[PDB]
Amino acid sequence: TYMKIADYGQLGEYTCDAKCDAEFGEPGNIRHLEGKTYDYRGVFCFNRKNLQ
Amino acid sequence: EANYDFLSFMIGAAQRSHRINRNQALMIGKGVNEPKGWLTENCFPVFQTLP
Amino acid sequence: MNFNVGVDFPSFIAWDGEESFPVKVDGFNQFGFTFKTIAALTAATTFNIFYHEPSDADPCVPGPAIRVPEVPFCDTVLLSEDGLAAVTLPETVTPDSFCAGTVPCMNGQWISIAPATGSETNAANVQITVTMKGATR
Amino acid sequence: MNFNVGVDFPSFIAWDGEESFPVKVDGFNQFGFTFKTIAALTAATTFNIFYHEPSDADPCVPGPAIRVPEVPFCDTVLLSEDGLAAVTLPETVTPDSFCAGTVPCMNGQWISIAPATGSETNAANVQITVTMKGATR
Amino acid sequence: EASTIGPAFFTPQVLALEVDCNIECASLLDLYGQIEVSRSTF
Amino acid sequence: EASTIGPAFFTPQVLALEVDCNIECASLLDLYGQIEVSRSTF
Amino acid sequence: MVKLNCRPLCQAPTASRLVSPPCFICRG
Amino acid sequence: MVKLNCRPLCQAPTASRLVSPPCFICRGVAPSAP
Amino acid sequence: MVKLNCRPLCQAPTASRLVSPPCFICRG
Repeated sequence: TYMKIADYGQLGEYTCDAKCDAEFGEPGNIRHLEGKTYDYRGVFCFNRKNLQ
Repeated sequence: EANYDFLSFMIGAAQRSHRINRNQALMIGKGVNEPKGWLTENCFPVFQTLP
Repeated sequence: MNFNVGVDFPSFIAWDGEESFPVKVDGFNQFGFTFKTIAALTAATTFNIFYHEPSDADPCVPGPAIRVPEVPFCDTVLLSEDGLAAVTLPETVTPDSFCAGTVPCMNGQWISIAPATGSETNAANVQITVTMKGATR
Repeated sequence: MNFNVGVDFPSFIAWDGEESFPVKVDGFNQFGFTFKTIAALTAATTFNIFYHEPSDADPCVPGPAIRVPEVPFCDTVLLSEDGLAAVTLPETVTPDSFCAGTVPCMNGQWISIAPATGSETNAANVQITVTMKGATR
Repeated sequence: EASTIGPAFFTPQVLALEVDCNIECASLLDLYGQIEVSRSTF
Repeated sequence: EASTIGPAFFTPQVLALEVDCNIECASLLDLYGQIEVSRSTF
Repeated sequence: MVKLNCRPLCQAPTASRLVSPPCFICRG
Repeated sequence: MVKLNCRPLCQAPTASRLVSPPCFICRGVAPSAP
Repeated sequence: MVKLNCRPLCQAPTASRLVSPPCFICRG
């Protein structure tokens, strides 16, 4: 399991005088992720003599 | 709780949002409530190519 | 304090008693069913399992309905006749009690459940649903 | 190697598009919804959230449906004009994308979702299920 | 923000109890006449 | 047995990476003339 | 090969009488 | 107060063209004819 | 269980055109 910062988000910008609209802005995500692993698993067989 | 430290993420995602926003303002900021950027003030002598 | 656990284990419908709905299991890597009864059954109810492939024309719509094969698990015996997976909700399972099964080997990208023939009479009282486990985007 | 993720996060149907269902949340301690649309919506749809209480006739059957109050955190500014929690699927949610959410405080033993008035003909195109978390007993 | 963000962020402290809740009997063994054989038929 | 017993007996290896992939832009704030100031309206 | 594991959701109470040895009574 | 959270199940690709400047023309050649 | 082994007798002659970039022509 790892983590992925999706985005950061804005924080209310540059008001010279109070109009009180962009107070909190919006934050981003962190998006926990996962992932597995795989495997081959083969076989083979000779008898005894065609090998000897 | 919440093993991922959130506060440091917001303190990090506020200086960042500030940094690019100040950079954006000093260029095209329009007068009121934002510094007058040199791209919008347009008193630099401007040269334009020919077709 | 309850967590918004819809992200990180979402759940979708797979059989509402009248229609199957393919659920996409590509974006996730683990999934399972959670059966649930709505009224007393009449006899044993059997469901088939199907897996789909990305359609030939559009790559984000499911293709046809292929039936997933079944694998033993080192101590099997029943060994369903035509080597094909199936789940049997046992008779005398009351409501307010859920059962949860899962196919071991995943294949395809859409999985689906359908009421096996001869058992679609009292199958309108079951409602299967799926829940995945862990995004891998 | 996928697990029987059914037990340990089971899930049930809470709104199949035609009728609601009460789902018991006593045995568990945390829960959330996973909305999902089946066809493109036409306008913003709003659902109401309801909690039940154990009926006096039988403590294993939900009583009448009360409406869960609304809890603001700090950032809330809308307050939904009613003090009664409700969800609202925004317009432009393509039917291959789910949305998750949950109430910050449970109360009672059951939980239910139903389409609020006005958006009762679009809700026929959405699906809402509930998945819980670790079992207390 | 507050708990509207996933359930993989809060790690639950795993405590170390284990309820058993099952039940055995007593044993009538020591009362019985103890004896020890070595073949399979006596 | 396994693969049919909950999804909580198996604890994933929490590896220590954190993918970011988010470009800022490019800095342009060291060219300009810098002047520290005091109470506004200089 | 799917194997299910069901479990009830709501329990039921458990009431039972506690009858005790009766009033001593002579067998005659 | 429910705050939703939405992801898309299948992301889409995104193509674009790569226009590059044209070979030189010049604004009037000296030896020429009307 | 017969194990078929198969080889070809005559290999067909090949001939591949060694095409190369055409001469530079402006887009316009």
